[PDB]
Amino acid sequence: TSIMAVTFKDGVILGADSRTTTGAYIANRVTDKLTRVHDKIWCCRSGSAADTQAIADIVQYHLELYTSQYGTPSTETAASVFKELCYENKDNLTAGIIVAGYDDKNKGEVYTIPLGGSVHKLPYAIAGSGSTFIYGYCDKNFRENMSKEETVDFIKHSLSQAIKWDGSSGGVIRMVVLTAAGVERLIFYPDEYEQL
Amino acid sequence: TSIMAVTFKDGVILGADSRTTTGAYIANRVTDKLTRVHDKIWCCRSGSAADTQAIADIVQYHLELYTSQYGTPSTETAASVFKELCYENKDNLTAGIIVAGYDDKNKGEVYTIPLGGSVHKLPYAIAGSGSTFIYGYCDKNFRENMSKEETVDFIKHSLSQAIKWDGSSGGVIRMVVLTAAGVERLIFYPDEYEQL
Amino acid sequence: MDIILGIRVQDSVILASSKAVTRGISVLKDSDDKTRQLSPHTLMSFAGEAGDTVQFAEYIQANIQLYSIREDYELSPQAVSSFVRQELAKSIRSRRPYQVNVLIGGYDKKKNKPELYQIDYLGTKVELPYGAHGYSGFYTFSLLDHHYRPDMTTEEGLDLLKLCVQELEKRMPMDFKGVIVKIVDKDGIRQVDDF
Amino acid sequence: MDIILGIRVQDSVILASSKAVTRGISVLKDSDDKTRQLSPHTLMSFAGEAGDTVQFAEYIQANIQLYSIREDYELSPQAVSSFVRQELAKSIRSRRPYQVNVLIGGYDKKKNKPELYQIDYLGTKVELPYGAHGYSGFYTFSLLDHHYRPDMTTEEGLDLLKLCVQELEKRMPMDFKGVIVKIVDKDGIRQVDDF
Amino acid sequence: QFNPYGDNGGTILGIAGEDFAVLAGDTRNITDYSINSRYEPKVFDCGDNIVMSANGFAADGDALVKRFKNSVKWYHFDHNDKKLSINSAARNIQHLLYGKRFFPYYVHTIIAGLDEDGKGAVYSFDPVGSYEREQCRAGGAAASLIMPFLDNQVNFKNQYEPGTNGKVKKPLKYLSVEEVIKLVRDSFTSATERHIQVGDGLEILIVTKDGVRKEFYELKRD
Amino acid sequence: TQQPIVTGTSVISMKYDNGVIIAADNLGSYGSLLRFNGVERLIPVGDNTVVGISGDISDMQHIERLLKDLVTENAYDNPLADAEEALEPSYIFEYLATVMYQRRSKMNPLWNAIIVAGVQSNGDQFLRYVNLLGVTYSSPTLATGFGAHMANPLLRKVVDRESDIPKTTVQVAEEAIVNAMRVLYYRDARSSRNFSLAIIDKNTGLTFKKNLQVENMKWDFAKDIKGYGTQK
Amino acid sequence: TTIVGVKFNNGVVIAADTRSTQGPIVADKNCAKLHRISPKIWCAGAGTAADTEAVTQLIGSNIELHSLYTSREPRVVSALQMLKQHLFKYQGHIGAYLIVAGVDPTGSHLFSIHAHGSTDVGYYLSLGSGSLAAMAVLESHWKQDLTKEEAIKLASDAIQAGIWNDLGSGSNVDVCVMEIGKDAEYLRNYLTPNVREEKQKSYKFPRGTTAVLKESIVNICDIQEE
Amino acid sequence: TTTLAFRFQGGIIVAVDSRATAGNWVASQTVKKVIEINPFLLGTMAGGAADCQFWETWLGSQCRLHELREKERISVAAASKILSNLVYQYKGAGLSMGTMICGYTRKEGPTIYYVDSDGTRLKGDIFCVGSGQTFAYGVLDSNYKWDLSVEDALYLGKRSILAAAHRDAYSGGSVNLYHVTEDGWIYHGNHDVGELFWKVKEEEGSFNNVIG
Amino acid sequence: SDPSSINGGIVVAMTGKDCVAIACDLRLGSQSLGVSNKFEKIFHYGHVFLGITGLATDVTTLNEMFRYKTNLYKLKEERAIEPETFTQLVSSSLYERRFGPYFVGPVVAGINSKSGKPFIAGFDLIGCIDEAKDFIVSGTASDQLFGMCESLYEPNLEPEDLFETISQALLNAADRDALSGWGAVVYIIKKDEVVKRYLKMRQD
Repeated sequence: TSIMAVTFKDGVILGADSRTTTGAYIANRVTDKLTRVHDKIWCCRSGSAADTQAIADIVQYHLELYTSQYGTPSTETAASVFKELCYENKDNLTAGIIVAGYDDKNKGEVYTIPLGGSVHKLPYAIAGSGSTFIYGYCDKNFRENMSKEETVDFIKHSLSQAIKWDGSSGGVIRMVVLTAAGVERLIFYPDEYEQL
Repeated sequence: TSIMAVTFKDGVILGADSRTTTGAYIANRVTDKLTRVHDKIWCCRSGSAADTQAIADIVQYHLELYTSQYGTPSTETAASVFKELCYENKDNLTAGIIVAGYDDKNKGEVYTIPLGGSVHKLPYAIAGSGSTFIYGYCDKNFRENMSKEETVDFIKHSLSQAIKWDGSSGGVIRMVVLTAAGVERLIFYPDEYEQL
Repeated sequence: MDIILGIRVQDSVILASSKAVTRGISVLKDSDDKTRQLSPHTLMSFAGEAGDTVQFAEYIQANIQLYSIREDYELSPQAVSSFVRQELAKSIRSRRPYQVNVLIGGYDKKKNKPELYQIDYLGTKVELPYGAHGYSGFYTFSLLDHHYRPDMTTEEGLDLLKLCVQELEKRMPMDFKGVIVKIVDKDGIRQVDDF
Repeated sequence: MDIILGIRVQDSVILASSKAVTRGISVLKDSDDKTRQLSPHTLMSFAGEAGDTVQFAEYIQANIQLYSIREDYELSPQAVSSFVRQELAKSIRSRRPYQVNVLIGGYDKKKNKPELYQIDYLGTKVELPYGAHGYSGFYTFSLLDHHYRPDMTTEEGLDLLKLCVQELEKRMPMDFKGVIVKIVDKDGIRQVDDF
Repeated sequence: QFNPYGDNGGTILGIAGEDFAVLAGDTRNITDYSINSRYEPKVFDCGDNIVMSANGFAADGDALVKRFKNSVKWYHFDHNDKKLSINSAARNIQHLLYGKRFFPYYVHTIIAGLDEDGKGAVYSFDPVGSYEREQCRAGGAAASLIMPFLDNQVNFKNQYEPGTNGKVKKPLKYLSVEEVIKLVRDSFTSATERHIQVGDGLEILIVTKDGVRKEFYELKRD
Repeated sequence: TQQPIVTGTSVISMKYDNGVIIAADNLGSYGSLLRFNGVERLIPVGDNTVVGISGDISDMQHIERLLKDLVTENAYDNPLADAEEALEPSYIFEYLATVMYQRRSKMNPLWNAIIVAGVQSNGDQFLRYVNLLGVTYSSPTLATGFGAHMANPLLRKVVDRESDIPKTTVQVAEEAIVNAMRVLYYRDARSSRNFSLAIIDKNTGLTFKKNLQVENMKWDFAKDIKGYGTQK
Repeated sequence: TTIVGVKFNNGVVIAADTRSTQGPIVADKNCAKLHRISPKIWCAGAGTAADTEAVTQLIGSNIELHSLYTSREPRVVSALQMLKQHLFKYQGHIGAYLIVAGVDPTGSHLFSIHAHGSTDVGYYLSLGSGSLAAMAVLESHWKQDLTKEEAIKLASDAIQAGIWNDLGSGSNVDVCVMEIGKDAEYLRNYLTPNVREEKQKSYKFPRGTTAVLKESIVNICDIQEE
Repeated sequence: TTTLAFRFQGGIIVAVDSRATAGNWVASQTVKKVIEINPFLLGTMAGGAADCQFWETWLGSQCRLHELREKERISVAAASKILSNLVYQYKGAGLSMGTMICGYTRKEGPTIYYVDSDGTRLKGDIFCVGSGQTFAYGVLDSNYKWDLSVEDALYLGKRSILAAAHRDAYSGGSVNLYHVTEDGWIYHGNHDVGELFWKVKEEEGSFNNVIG
Repeated sequence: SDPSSINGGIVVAMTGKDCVAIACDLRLGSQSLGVSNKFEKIFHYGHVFLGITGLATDVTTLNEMFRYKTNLYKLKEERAIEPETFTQLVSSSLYERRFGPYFVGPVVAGINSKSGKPFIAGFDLIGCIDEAKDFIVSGTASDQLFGMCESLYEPNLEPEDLFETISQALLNAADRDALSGWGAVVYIIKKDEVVKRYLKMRQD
């Protein structure tokens, strides 16, 4: 599994490889790891798959609760909610989570949660155990406040590279683009990402 | 400890990080990992230190005789002598050795020997515990048959990424240029490469 | 370590238990008692783990005698052995593992016959006319049944228990330092001195 | 088995060996000797872990018997004792440790003094007028020290050992089922019956 | 895996006088092979002529001392400000140990002080209950070192008058407060040279009738 | 029973005559991978203390929240709190000493090495250690983790004992912590070039210097090393 | 132990603390770890004390044999090389750690050799329990190319911080200064930074404070005819 | 630890040693190992030392409580059984025990019960508990009589502790005897093993492999 | 139990003024069974003394092995073994079984003939030359002796004053060690005559 989220000047694009592997056998090759947990906020899921599938819904229930009573949350606010669940049940659950959200005052934001749970604000995040081969690539070809058009190519190339250099990362590269136009999903087949 | 060896039109340039690690302590700051086994064939060492060291001298003894008795050795030839020792001592020694050398008739050749032992002709090799973060960077930015200056820059960048993302990489950036012109040492200090 | 033996005749239950208690690699005292009476016509010989024997035997002694007083009439052997199996059955699934095997040999007054039960540490009661537990039963299940006939008299069965003592002394490497014998009949429970 | 004893008197040396051999849960035989003569005025008693003990005894008997006929002279206890000590030490650095520990009593005919050597399985030779091994070594040291005098006749040495056997019998749980008691004297080696 | 123990060394020593008592201990703190502290007193005065040192693994030790001191405050509040006896302090400290018996505290505590009779006293603990009134007990890492010397020169053990061939054993000489200070110092000087967890300094509390005195002596520094 | 997942390594500190220095590299190392960059170990608490925290970044965050509620706790029910019952380093240390132990007793250790450095409002230099074994000790010079073994001797030249404090000044102490950093940068894998360095003085107040770079750089001796031992 | 080697311009200095520890007890107040491999090559030991002493003898013998045979000075590289094959042979089960340094006609050299048989060359090295306490000093205070005088100071200083920060390093500091093309100066007990303190009472008593049970003479020499 | 206790007509002799051993280190050579339950009951320490110290003092607080509550002296049987329940509750929790509660009362005679941590309560007349329990029985039986004088009974416990202490590695220090009468125990002092052993040698003619 | 320390015993050697003392406990144990009240740990070959603590089997086994080696010496070279020379013989012999070692703690003692000097040396289970001339101690109560000897020891003593210090150093160590406490012999070693003195000491 490989996941990222990369802030740009109009937003943040969340990205994922959608292989799920139970041992060296593939359980399902299409599972979408980018999950909605609020309208303008999505989270990317990696690690032990069951555990994050679980945590994500618990965060979902807090943040619909937050909205009715106290007005809409933010990316900072949402990351906190994961961080409690991860921290307290750390001894039980393993979960790596990239939290990206979109606001109209902070624009895109990306927060990363490692497996013990700590909150860190970064201008882009990479998480997985299939993301451990894009590090040298990602530091050079990231540039802050980049064009929308360049965001498509960056994540395309970076995850594509992840697919060649990790046998558990593969399949459709799916992307969820968060802007003040709502949420647009995108999808890139092996015939497109690999050649480019 | 990322080490690598990259072909180019006139030869092969072997690259190395001189960090030597026994856990979180750095055992010695500056130790080149590029250890000559012949005049025009040199080798790179990663994995367990002691094991590679042992093996290396045993290779020099075989190639001292090969010169003496049967005329010039080859890189191909040399890499086979690694493969023999590692494969028979697959249960006692762990050595990740990239063997590369410059022929005047085959040009530059790189044969990697993984930890179990095999031989794998490839344009490029990265091996060690520091190479497992630069896989993404290397494929995308590589093209066969660059000119030396451009060659230096690519190698330099990759090993500089490897120090940024692997804590068992560090010290000065060594390269040993194996060309028709001779053998040239190159050395680079952190002030220069952290930026680049 | 430790023996308990049982044989039932036509009017009595003869229960016997080893005199020795060995805690450590030293025999802790050579002559001891190691049977307690639940009711005036029901006898519980016991053997097993250290001091779980005592606590359990005292537990059961209180509780069977309690019912006896309330009804004003002692429980039968069928009921008493059964009670004890219930207790063991809880105890093996409980945080506190009792490891006590017992023999319940009583006189049923309402039926007018002895009844001899073997109740295991795991919690299984079966009526048996020659039972035992430990490694007592490893030598004497064969020996009894050979010389046993359905009919007996009390004089025969005591002498057959003496025969079984002798076998045990030769081929079992544990000493018992003698055995105690209490005879349980309709006329109560009495100590009878035997080797 | 578990019991081995040695008490050395004014003019003789006395050894006791277990009759019984426990194998498992069955004591397969209740009269069996765990002594062998090495020479006409040397008797070696042995005990330990079964399988090692039987063969070991016959090898030390072989070599010492061979030394005496070769040299037409019977080897002194002192020399004999030192030989068994040389085999032990080797074995603990060899493939299979022999877990045989010996008491070697002999009447040194040159010195015309009785001499008792205890040797433990590790291979530590120590001269003691006492000596036992095993966990039956732990009861009788205390009794022997209290009642021993520096010298006495063999008859009183027979009673004193018989005290030791009586004390062991009660407080040890294992069945050694009496002991074979031999006197090692200057006029040969004899067996003297004991209760 | 977590482990809730460590070691933090130091060595402590009680010597009971004839009218006074001392409780002394090096001020060195260690973990493995680094020195944590030159100077942390392990020997606290806790009031009422009772000095407590809980030496061993420090964490159980800091918690135990702080807990002892809070106990002394609550003796005064419930019991109308009266003197806590050295004998009664010893039993109390046993109760603290048993209080988390099941999660053992790795400390050898030595307390010292005067009775109601003015006689010296050193009370020494085994880490999870048991105590005895001793004349000398050394706790801590170099306890092995220091103890034989005390038996020889405080209770005069295995000594005899000259030339009587062990007929008449040495009588027990009156132990002075001055005498005792000399003695503690040479006991720790030898401990310093020959054990790698002692040195830096030594803090000797001197408990007398007239209150608690400190004297500090520095030791060689390894 | 927690295990460290991501960890900071090394906080170094020392005493000097008018106050203290606490300093540490900025890194959240995910084992062998140098995962996180710009992680900040040093948290100002009150304004007379900086508490530095190394160990599990996961436990660190949690300690940061407890520390913020201690500041907030002091404001609550006090007419003022900036010199009335103003927050001292010592109070903070004691609040932390208790909770690390309490947690140790429940067998879920806050996996940290912590140095509290500050100055009191009584003019007294404060510098003390607590860790995840719940061990405490006061010492004039401190260092945690790798840095205990490595860098703490070097500072112990500068101050051995507590009577060389008045002969050490603020420029000199500052110089010693940075040479101590240089050495952690060279010879420790989970030490970054990046570092922060805070000076709490009882007179100058808090100076928090961020994003300093290791300098006095020696690598020019490296071309004369040829081979591993035998090689021309 | 705590061990440094500092290459300097005109030779190499190798220094080591005198303390020897076997367990948490101190074995010897004074011991010498600068052992003589050859007359111009000296080394100090860390790890298992027993293994290190045997190795310097064993390899001591080999290098002396080669020196006589070829009739020339022993190279420091010959000693390194021999040592490595040997320690490797047993796969590093043998727990000898040595810092080997010396001077020969191909120059001054300073090597580190580990148990397993890995090798490193630096201009400043360490191994031991206090490798860390000395290593921090070597890096800071060192500069490229040193004077003989300055070299001596730094070597002992590094071991000095060793004594005060490392429990298992103590006592006197020994220094062996080998200048190129010139005999080794073994300078025993260069520095004392821990003496022995005086005893406040006197200890010793009149005879007959220890009782005797028997007294008897034993031979140790030949016997005569009379 | 070598503790042993034995009833005779004269009372109960409780004999204990005073050497607690950690391992290669000897922890103490002076330690009390009769925990004085109240004037009438004497307990002994073996097994876990810490356990034995605390709980036996605890049995003691219960003795006073029981005395108040009934206005009659506790029974020997009652004292043991309470301690037997108490330890049975905590079984297998780092609790270990090696006690004899010894008592002589004017309604049940001399009585000894050995209590163990595993809920054993066993009536006896001779017991031995410890690591040296093996050694204790030996001397003790062969010189025992139910008809034995008070002065000889004390003598008997003096020879037993010394015979065990010689041959046991963990036992020595001093010999502490106590003799419990109907009006309670009388302490018979501390006798250093060292000194005492030699006197016993001359008089009895025992210990012949000891030359002095 | 680790097998280096199962069977007890202690040795303690000191130097004096052109005399050496070496002394030992005579206790043989097996866990907690005392076996014999005599079992010298000091053995002597010519005019050199060797004490040996450790596991009882190797004590006897090397006693004899060392006797064997030193007797071949005497005869070949027409000279007695010397204490300085004998030190190296120990070290090499234990290291021949570096792997699988004899579990012993020797203490050499002896006065060199042609130097006049008191000499002492130690070893360990693999064997090393431990080389301080103050005193060397080894054995079960190693920790205990180490402390005691520092406290007592004053360098350079009169032979009968030397008798006082070491014997007292021993007696105390023995009593406060589990696996000691029975018997002792002290060897006060001069260049003329060597006195063996069995001590009247307290039993366990």
